[PDB]
Amino acid sequence: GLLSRLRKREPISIYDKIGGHEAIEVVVEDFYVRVLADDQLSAFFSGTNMSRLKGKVVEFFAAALGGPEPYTGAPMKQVHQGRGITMHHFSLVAGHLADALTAAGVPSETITEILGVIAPLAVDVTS
Amino acid sequence: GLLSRLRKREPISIYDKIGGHEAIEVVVEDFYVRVLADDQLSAFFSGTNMSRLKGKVVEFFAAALGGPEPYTGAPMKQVHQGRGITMHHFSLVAGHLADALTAAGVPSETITEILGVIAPLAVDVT
Ligand code: HEM
Ligand code: HEM
Ligand SMILES: [C-]#N
Ligand SMILES: [C-]#N
Ligand code: NA
Repeated sequence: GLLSRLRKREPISIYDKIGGHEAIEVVVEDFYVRVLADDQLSAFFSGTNMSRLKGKVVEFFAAALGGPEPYTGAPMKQVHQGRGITMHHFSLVAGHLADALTAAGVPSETITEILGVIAPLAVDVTS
Repeated sequence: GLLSRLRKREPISIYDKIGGHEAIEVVVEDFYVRVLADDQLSAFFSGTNMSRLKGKVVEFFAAALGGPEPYTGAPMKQVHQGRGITMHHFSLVAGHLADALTAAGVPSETITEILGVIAPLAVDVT
């Protein structure tokens, strides 16, 4: 954990400073409340098992930010290919992520930092 | 609370200045009495959970006035989007808020200061 990494003189990851796996679980749950109540986005998840998705997305986000847990889901490009997702849709999703993070009390400088890991992903996500 | 924040040498916020979460609860309560009695605004709130709206609006105001807790609701543009709210409507709402702050005993200078935090939010709301 964070304690073990500190004794190895490893720098503190984004994962660690926001609160590890438990913090990410709570953010992702609020994230999807937001995304599904947005009628610009809801129709994308019409045939989606949401419990399974939040499972994979907690895994993906935790790995992207420095966590030790493996991502067990499918490649980003493969999943989002041909779903008609534009940059408008990506930006709206990204916006709900920032909103979720803000609501969990994450400092805004750290949120900007997370958006910087996330923004490049649009290349695989969008059409 | 305010006592904790003064021992951390945080300057006094509008939130703590006007009386904290409890004082804003009382203001927002009287605020929507004024809004729902105004014929120019009443119809927007037909079929809305007022209890739930109150909770979110207290949370918003508290955070806009420099309080300790994050706003956890929806952004101002998204929530008010597609509702046809005009500057005339926003101004009536801000006037009702000013009048509730007055009734609560908040000094004129601090209401003016609160309206300076609020007024810019019209870009999003309208
Ligand atoms: C912001 C960057 C994004 C990340 C990090 C992300 C992450 C993920 C992950 C981990 C999965 C699960 C893959 C699997 O099942 O193996 C997934 C699936 C999915 N994504 Fe995203 N995603 C992003 C953006 C978007 C956007 C912008 C949309 C459209 C608005 C979208 C729509 C979907 C849908 C509908 C599924 C599930 C399909 C299904 O199985 O029903 N994603 N995403
Ligand atoms: C003074 C600036 C204003 C602030 C700070 C404000 C704040 C808020 C907040 C926090 C919410 C709830 C967001 C959520 O559910 O997550 C909301 C919703 C709403 N507001 Fe405002 N608002 C303002 C001005 C106005 C104006 C001018 C109108 C119309 C005349 C209006 C009418 C509404 C309506 C109809 C809702 C939706 C309630 C529902 O969920 O059905 N607000 N507002
Ligand atoms: C993926 N949402
Ligand atoms: C909300 N008013
Ligand atoms: Na509409």
